[PDB]
Amino acid sequence: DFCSERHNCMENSICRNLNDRAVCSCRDGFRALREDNAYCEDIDECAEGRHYCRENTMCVNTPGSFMCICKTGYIRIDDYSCTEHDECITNQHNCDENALCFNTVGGHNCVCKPGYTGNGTTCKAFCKDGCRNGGACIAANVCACPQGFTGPSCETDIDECSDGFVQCDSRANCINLPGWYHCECRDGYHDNGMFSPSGESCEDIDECGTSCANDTICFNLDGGYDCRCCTGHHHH
Amino acid sequence: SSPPGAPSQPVVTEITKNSITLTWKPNPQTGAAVTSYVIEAFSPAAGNTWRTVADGVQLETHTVSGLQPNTIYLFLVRAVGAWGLSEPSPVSEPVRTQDSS
Ligand SMILES: *[C@@H]1O[C@H](CO[C@@H]2O[C@@H](C)[C@@H](O)[C@@H](O)[C@@H]2O)[C@@H](O[C@@H]2O[C@H](CO)[C@@H](O)[C@H](O)[C@H]2NC(C)=O)[C@H](O)[C@H]1NC(C)=O
Ligand SMILES: *[C@@H]1O[C@H](CO)[C@@H](O)[C@H](O)[C@H]1NC(C)=O
Ligand SMILES: [Ca+2]
Ligand SMILES: [Ca+2]
Ligand SMILES: [Ca+2]
Repeated sequence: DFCSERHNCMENSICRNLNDRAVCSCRDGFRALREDNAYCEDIDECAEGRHYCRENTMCVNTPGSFMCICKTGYIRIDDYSCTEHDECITNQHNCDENALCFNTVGGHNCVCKPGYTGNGTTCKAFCKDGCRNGGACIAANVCACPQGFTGPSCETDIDECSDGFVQCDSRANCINLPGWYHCECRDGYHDNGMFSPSGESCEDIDECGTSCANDTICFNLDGGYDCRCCTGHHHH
Repeated sequence: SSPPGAPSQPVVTEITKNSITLTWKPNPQTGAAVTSYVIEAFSPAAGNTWRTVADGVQLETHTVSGLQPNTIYLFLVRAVGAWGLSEPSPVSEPVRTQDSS
């Protein structure tokens, strides 16, 4: 510690103990007056022409720093600027629901929150892996899915034949499809109406109209195709 | 007789639950000798003012620590020349600090 022994530094200078010397330097906010950094004076940030304080402020010089008071009718943006009107008070926002607002000199600025995209006035939810099969991205990394799908990207199909759900019973079979399901008639059944969301549309066909055997009376049945006189068969 | 130009939009690099790293570039038309940079932060949970979190910075990179977990922040940088401070840089994109366990 050479600075402790000799080579004194003035009160406005910081003594830096060195190995091959004992050098003085000024403190932050002070400017050296002599050749060596012996005695230094505070810099006057409020001097004529200096714009350390920016829009709508009044400068106050302190030893080593400075501060800026807002002009009377103005509200503060930061330590160096103020604006005329708080242009985004709460519940009145000119920005989006999922957006931010900070005051600027001469107005305001709107930016969307993390997980959203847009221009502040309108923000849309962003989904990294995206939504699929017609789903919507309602929140950040959250997809809303149509009735027939599920999964974080609406990529999994709901098995409507195994989820209970539709009891495609009676004269039809449940057949799962990507996004929905079918209710297809069993063997020996035809669809009466145009279609139906269940097995109620399927009807028995006249199962020997315009088969059987060369010599066989033909009878109808709910799913049957009967032939008798020789053959005495009982179909389904 | 003019302050320096405004720096470029700062970029967010390292994101923890208590700190954030910033990277900015000086203005292509700086116009006046820059001495240091001033970093300002913004949090909607804190208020509607920009807290000055760093001054006297000499490199174009700085790590703002002492932050709060699970909180949104924004940032901007001012150049500092012989005739005052620059206009603020474009505000950085919003980022949210990580959460604990
Ligand atoms: C902010 O953006 C909105 C909507 O623009 C949309 O989003 C953009 C990111 C881009 O993808 C555009 O192609 C989109 O159309 C602007 O607003 C109008 O919004 C109404 C409904 O809200 C819509 O019917 C109009 O088409 C939109 N007009 C335009 C030109 O897009 C809004 O003007 C933008 N604000 C600013 C300040 O630019
Ligand atoms: C899939 O979506 C359905 C709603 O259609 C929901 O009941 C189910 O819990 C979801 N499953 C998964 C793994 O997302
Ligand atoms: Ca001073
Ligand atoms: Ca299905
Ligand atoms: Ca029949």
